[PDB]
Amino acid sequence: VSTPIKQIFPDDAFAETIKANLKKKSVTDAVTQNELNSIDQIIANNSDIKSVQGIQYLPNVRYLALGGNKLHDISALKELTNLTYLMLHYNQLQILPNGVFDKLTNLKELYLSENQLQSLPDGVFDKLTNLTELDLARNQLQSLPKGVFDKLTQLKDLRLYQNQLKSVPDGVFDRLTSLQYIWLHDNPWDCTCPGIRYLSEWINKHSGVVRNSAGSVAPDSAKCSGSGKPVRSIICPT
Amino acid sequence: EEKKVCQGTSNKLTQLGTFEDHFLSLQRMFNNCEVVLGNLEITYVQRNYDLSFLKTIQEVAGYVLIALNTVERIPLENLQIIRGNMYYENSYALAVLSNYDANKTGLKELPMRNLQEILHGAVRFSNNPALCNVESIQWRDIVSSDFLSNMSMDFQNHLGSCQKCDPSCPNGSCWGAGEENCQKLTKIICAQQCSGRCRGKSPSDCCHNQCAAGCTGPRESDCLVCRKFRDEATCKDTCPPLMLYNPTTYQMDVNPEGKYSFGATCVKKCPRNYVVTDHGSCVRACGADSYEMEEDGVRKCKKCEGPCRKVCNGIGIGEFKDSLSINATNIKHFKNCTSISGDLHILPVAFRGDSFTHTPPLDPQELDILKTVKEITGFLLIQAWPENRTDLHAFENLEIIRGRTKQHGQFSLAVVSLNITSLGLRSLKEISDGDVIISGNKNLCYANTINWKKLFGTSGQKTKIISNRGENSCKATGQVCHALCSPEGCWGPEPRDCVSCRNVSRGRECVDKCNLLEGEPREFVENSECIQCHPECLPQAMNITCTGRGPDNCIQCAHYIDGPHCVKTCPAGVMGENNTLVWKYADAGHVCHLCHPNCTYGCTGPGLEGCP
Ligand SMILES: *[C@@H]1O[C@H](CO)[C@@H](O[C@@H]2O[C@H](CO)[C@@H](O)[C@H](O)[C@H]2NC(C)=O)[C@H](O)[C@H]1NC(C)=O
Ligand SMILES: *[C@@H]1O[C@H](CO)[C@@H](O)[C@H](O)[C@H]1NC(C)=O
Ligand SMILES: *[C@H]1O[C@H](CO)[C@@H](O)[C@H](O)[C@H]1NC(C)=O
Repeated sequence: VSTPIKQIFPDDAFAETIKANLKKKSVTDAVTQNELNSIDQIIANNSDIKSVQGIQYLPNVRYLALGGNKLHDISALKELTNLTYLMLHYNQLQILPNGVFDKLTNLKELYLSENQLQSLPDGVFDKLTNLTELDLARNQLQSLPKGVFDKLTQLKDLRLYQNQLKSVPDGVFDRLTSLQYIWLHDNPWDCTCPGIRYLSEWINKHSGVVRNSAGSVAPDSAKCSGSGKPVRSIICPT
Repeated sequence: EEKKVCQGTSNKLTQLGTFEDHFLSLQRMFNNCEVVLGNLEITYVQRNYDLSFLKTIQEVAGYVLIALNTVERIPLENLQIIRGNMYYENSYALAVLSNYDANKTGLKELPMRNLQEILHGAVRFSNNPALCNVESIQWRDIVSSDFLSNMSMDFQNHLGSCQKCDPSCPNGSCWGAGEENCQKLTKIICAQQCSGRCRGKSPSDCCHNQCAAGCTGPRESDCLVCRKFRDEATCKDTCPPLMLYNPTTYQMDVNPEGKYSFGATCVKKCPRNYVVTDHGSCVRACGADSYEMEEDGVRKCKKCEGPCRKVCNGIGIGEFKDSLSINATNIKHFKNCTSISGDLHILPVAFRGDSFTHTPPLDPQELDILKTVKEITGFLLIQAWPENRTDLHAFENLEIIRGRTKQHGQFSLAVVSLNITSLGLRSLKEISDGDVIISGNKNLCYANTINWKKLFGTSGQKTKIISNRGENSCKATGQVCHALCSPEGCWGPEPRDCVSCRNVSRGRECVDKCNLLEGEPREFVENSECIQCHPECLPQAMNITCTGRGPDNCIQCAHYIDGPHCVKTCPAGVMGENNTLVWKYADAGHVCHLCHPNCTYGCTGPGLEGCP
């Protein structure tokens, strides 16, 4: 049995994308499940895609680049369990549903770097024990759920720069034993002791990890709002 | 007939150490020598040295220089000809100068009994006061017409007495004492019937047009020496050409009777050292313009297409030991480089200058030196850059970064903390190993558009794109990929900044469509590349013009057709088999057909009546 492409993928742009992928002539060409099972990468950055509906039927996709599109819903990605790379940078995600990543256990790189997120679901990244890079920069993040990063022990690179965080939960980074790069700058950190103790302590304890715009070791990069002074320079005392 | 060949020399007035070193150096070049392919330079030879070995010489291709010798005699008794390929002061084929010293002693004897012709060049004599007898020599017979204007014949002998030309010589012309030295004449002593030289005075004593010095008969194989080329005991305008035209196959064939030109000799295979040239010569080595490629079994010389590959060290290696960055000192050592065995660092010191190192500030313009680079073996690190430069202009020709070494053992490409607006690495097609970091470039847009995986040759590679310009800003300022670029990104806003073109590409530029119905020139498409259709094919108004690069691949031929090939003029005078010219004519339908064999000088129709 075969089925036309735009029947499976309603979005014109994505249909054109899949057609391009399989070297077909027209979105009206029909395809066999064996042809669908051939797709292991999709490079669809900046293609005006508003919906990836139909992507559920590509079981073997490993490498998925959807950055710079107009996506607001990614529930169709749920069952793609072979996924190892997921680029969703500069799309239109205002909210992630719960358990959206619960299946994606093989993920090693996840970029959500410039969507318009405001909070994160509780335990959204917990099943991602293999993840090595997490980009959450330049969103509108207000606060982090407690122990949001607790499962991310392979993670080497965390990006939180340019958000709207004023405080992080105590001990939020403690389990990041493999962390080599973290970006904290351009947040209005509320350097009010005794609230800011853990973040000062942690930055100080791991000053080598904390990085600036140029990827250089720069533990002063995190700055108190109002003051504009380094977070780690704050001693909040007993 | 095939003689014994000597490379020659072009030292001019230089001396290789001791007079004895010089001499022994000279004797090693011309021992057992008959033909000299370069120039012959007899220099700084002193009295009582045996120049007996020079008698063997018979012809010289370049120029002859006899300078600064105090030896009594130079026995060039058998030199017959100077071709004059090369000139000494760009007028002179033969030059004899200042063979004298303050010891009051000098060169007396120069018996060129047999010097009979100089094809190109003039002569000069100055300050050979010991020398005599040569003043008698009449140079109308030896020299070409065109050159006698640039002759500088100052003869003065005061140093000694000389002998008089044995009366047997004609008009007292001798190269020295004895009738054996009388000047032989073969040009100005002949009836007007003879264009070439002569062996007697009559109009039957004429020689062939291809004889140079003189003759044993009128035939083409009777010359003493050839004007142009010698092909195994005959003299010829040109050697048999390597390519013949096959009129049944319509393409050029290699003729097995073809030969290459070694000096002035026609030879089937060039010598071993040697290489072939586009004109067909066999030559010592290909020009610094060029490199060697063995093609169809022959080692021909091909021209670079770009600066010839040159391999230079990167910073921290060899030349650049204990350096921290490409700086004002060392940036010049990268001139004409194609490939760097190592890493590049362009750091902020380079622009500031460093005084502890004694290093001055770097003039930005000089970064253009790096435009020649197409390969880096290690990493590329740029932490500093001119502030009024939009992109990385110096690296627009960089094709590959192999990353065998890596910054912090991680990054093979690090563009950090710059004011650029685009990367502009238009030519970059592979980053073999090592990661990528583009970080802290506040004005930089376009970076996240690139499908970096397309460049990666090792599977664990990753890209860090952090704190550059916001995509939202970059988008709103219209600094986005061109509409003609693929979804695979760009290095800037232009259609030549694309990584793959959306439809097709012309040059390095990208789409929108290749010239098929409309065309500045019409084109055809293969591998999504717009390719020009051949010139001799007439552009079709309702259909396509070409289906391929060649004149085979055209729909209508503009002018004439020869077999399959559409051609501007039909072959008329081209060489073929059995050493005969080929003549075609066009019929009324502009198809070109072969002429009657008898129509040797050409034709207008079939068989004669074609050939009246
Ligand atoms: C600029 O480049 C020059 C040339 O490579 C460097 O000069 C070398 O400096 C080291 C360190 O002082 C010496 O040990 C070498 O002997 C110098 N070599 C030469 C050829 O002069 C210079 O150090 C570089 N300066 C900077 C700031 O990068
Ligand atoms: C260029 O390609 C795009 C994407 O396939 C398409 O919309 C358009 O058909 C093409 N334009 C041409 C062939 O002129
Ligand atoms: C870029 O150059 C310097 C160094 O990065 C930086 O201070 C400045 O903001 C920029 N200046 C100009 C004139 O573009």
